[PDB]
Amino acid sequence: VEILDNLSNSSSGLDFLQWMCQIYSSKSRFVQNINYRSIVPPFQTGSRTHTAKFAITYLWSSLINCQKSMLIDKISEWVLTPPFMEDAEVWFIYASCHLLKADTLSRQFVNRDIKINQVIKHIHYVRTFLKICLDKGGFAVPSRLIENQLKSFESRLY
Amino acid sequence: LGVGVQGASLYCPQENYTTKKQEKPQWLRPVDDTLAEDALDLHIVVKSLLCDTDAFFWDPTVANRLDSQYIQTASDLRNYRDGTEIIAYASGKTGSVLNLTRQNTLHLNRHNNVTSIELHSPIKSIKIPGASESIGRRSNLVGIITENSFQIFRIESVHSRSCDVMVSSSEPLYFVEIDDLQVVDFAAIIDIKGNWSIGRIPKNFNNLIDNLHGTIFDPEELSSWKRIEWFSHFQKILVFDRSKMIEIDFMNNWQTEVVQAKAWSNIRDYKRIDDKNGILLTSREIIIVGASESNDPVRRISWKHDLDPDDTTLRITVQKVKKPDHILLVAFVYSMRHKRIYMHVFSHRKANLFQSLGCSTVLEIPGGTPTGIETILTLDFELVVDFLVKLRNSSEVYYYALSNTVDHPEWASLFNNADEREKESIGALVSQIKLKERERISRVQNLIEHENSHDEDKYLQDLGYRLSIATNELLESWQKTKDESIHSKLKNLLENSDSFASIPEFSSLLDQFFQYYQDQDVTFIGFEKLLHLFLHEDVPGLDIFYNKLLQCWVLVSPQAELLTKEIVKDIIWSLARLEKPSLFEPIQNEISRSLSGPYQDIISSWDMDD
DNA sequence: TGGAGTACAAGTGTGAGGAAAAGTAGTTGGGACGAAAGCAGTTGAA
Repeated sequence: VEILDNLSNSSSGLDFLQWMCQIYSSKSRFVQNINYRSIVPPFQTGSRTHTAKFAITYLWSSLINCQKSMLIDKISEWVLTPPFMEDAEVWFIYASCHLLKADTLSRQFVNRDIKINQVIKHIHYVRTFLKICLDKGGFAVPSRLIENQLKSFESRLY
Repeated sequence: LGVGVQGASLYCPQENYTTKKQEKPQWLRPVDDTLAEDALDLHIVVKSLLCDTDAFFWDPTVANRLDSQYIQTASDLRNYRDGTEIIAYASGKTGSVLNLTRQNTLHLNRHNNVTSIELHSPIKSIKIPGASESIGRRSNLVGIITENSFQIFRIESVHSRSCDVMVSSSEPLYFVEIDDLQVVDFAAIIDIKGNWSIGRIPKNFNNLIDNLHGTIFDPEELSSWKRIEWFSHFQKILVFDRSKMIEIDFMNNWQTEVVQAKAWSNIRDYKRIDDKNGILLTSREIIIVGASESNDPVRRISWKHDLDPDDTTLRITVQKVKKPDHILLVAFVYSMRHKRIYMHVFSHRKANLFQSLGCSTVLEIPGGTPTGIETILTLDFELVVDFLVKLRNSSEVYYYALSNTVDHPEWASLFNNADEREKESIGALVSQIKLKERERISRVQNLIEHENSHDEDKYLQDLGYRLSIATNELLESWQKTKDESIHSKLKNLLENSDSFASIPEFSSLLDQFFQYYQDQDVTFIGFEKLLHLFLHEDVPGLDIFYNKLLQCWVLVSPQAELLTKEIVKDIIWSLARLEKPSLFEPIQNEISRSLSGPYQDIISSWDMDD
C-alpha cells in the first residue's frame, strides 16, 4: 500500500507485486508433514493447489490499474499464459478482462464489418470463462447479474 | 452481493487490495471493491472518571469484573417507563463484593449508593446476556460466575425517588461435579471445562439442568478457555475452545464442526454483536465478522480482516453505530500485556454488502495494562463513540469518548523511616551542610573581593614554584626506580589550589608550566582537546569552556558565579593525571611481557597490520 | 546482672543455564533411404 499510496516517484505497487510473483513462483507441492517455522501458507507462499495472494493481488490490481488508465491486451496475454487449473478466481479475472474490452468497444462511435464481430469474440470469451469458473470450486459470482450486462453490450450493438 | 468469495471463507485483509470487482459500468466509480473510500478518521480521548472501589502466566478462566448496559425492569412493563442504565462491579478484598444514570456523560447518580450484595467466593465473570428486538423488551436478570457456585441476580423495580436498586437473587447452585465452569450466556446455560448443559431459570425467588446436555471434550487441547453463545434465535448454540468452534443445535441432534483452528492460529475472543445476523470473532492472526445466513442460519462467513499483532491474551469489544443509510461495526481489540487498542471500521448495507475502511491505533494510561473494556450503547460524517476501560493492577474505572473531530511506591517504600530519634539524627546532616556551604559561598566571595591583584599574582607565582620543584621532586624518584621490569596523584600539595582566583591565568600558568619541561621523564595530556566530553560538542579551549557554563547556570543559582567558577576550578584538578613519563617508560614495559610469555604468544601479539 | 534462643548478613560448594553457525534430518524435484531378375541344383508327386 505504501508504494501505491505515495504517488510521488512511485512504482504504484505494481512493479513490486511483479517482483513478488517472479521470484516466488513455486508450483511445488505442499508436503504437509513437516512442522512449519517462519512461513505460513495463507498470505506469503504459493504452492501448487494454492495461488499466492500476491499473485491474485497482482491480477486484481493490474486490471483495475488498466481500467483507470483510460494495455488490456497485455494483461489478457499474461493471464492466458498461466492456466491455473486449480482455482476459479483467476478464471473470473480472465473472464472480467474480456468483459472490460466488451464494455469499452460497445460504444461504436457512429451516432464496420470488423467492429461487430470482435465484440462477439469477447462476449463469447466471457460466457465461456465464467462457465469454467463456475464449474470449479467455491467462487460464487452473481452469474445472473453479469448476463444482464453481456446482453446490454449486444443491445447497444444489435 | 459482491463477487469475491470462497463460500467457505471471505477476505478483506490488511492493505492487500481486496479480491473482488463487479465491473459496474455506471460512471460512478465503476468498481465495488470491499475497500471503501472516504477521508481519515482520527480519534481523541475524553478522559474522565466514572467510579472507583508466577507472574509469567495468566489465568484464562477469569473473565471480567464489571458490566454496563441499559436494563428495563419488571415494573416498567405496566407503566410508561422504558430503560434504566446500570453498572455492576466486583469489590472487596479478593474480588468478592458485587454492587447509574446519564446526564450528558455517564456518571454515578445522586444518591450514589453501592448495593453491596455479599458473596464468599472470587468473582471471575460478570455479564448480562443483552436483549432482543424480536422479544421487544429488555432483560432484567443477570448471572455471575464464581469458583464455588453459580449465581443469578434479578433486578426488580429500579427506583427513581431514591436512586436505589433493590436486588433479588436465585439459588446459588454448588458443584455436584468438581470442575470449574467457564462462561454463561442466555440470549444457567453454562460451559464447564469440557462439557456443557442447559440450565432452567425460575420465576419464584421465594423458596436447574434440563434432560439434554453435550460435550466437546478434546484430549489434545490443553487450555482452560471455553466460551458459549446462542446463535440466531433458532436455539442453536456455538461452543468454543482455543482450537475449534462447534455448532450445536439442541432442538434436534445435530452437531457440526465449523472452525478448526489448530494449525496456524487460535480462537481468542468471541463477541456476539447485538445485530442478530452479524457476529464478530477474534482469531489469532485474523479478525472475522462472520454473520448469519438467511437460507440456513448456520454461518455467513463474511469479510474478515488480517490483523497484524501476534499475542496470547487478546480480547475484543465491538460497538454498533446505526446510521440511517448503513450500519457500522467498529471493533476494538485489547491486550493484557501492553497499553494499546487496535481498531478497524466495517460497514454494512442491505444486500449483505459488508465492507472495510481502514485501521488506526491509540494509547492508554501509563499505569497498568487494560483488562476490561466495554462500550456504552448510547441508547440505540463525524463518527462519535464512547466507552469505558479498566486497567489491570489498578482498581479505577474511567470513562472515555472518541470523536471524529509513573510514580511507584517501591521507591517510596525505600526511604522515610519512622524513627523519630533517628529522624533529626539523619536530619542533622541536611542541617550540617547548611553550615559548610555558606562558608564556601563566602570564602571565595573574599576572592570575589579581589580582581587580578599583584598580591594574588604573588600567590600564583608561589603556586608554580611548589609545582616546579614538586615535579622536580616527583621526577627524581622514577629515574632511579626505572629498572622495575614488572600515573601519579598531583594532589601532593594541600596548601594551595583552593584560593586561586583566575581561570584564564592558571590555564596559561599550566601552559607556562607545560613549556618548562623540555626534558625527559615528563609528558602531559592536553586538557583542551579532551574537555569537550561534558558539553558533547567541539570545545577547543578551557577559557571558552567556562564561557559555555557562563550562559548556562544563570537562573538556577543565587549570584550564579563562584559556584560555576569553583567547578571549573575543580575539573582540571579533578583530572590530576599530568604525571606521565616520556615515551620510554611504557615502551620498555611493552618489551618485557612478550619475553615472559612463550614463543606461542609471539605471533599472537602483532598490532599495526593493515 | 549471666544465659537461652535466633534472624541478618558475611561467607562457601554444587551444575544449569545461554548462544550461534556450522553440520545433518525427510520430502520433492529431476538424469538418460531397401516390397530387385530369370535361373539352378534338389525335390514335389505321378
